[PDB]
Amino acid sequence: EDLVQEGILGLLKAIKFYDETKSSFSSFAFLCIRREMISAIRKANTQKEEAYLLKEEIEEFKKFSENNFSKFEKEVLTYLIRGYSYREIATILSKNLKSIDNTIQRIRKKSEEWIKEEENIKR
Repeated sequence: EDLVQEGILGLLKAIKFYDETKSSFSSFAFLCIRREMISAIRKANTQKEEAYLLKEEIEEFKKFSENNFSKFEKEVLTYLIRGYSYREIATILSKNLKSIDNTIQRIRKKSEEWIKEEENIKR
């Protein structure tokens, strides 16, 4: 529940900032997602209006994904945003690597299209 917001943010960052030439998307997502999780643990560790736009974008994504992903895409997303690697996700779901990689990739493209469409609204 808690770190889930951070995971999603990490992923949205992954998607917005991906360099095709620098690496595979799966590993870039894994990187961004764990940086966000760790950031939020580090922050909560030293502790022990830009945010409203972000919180809303995270919430819009949760709904977009709930309402538009396949069951398979949702199963993958669940582990992706909790910082599991595509290899670990294959093991978890008893699916092969290629199949997970392609799913993460569909999550990316479908999310991309959603972001561009959300940024274009002028009713």
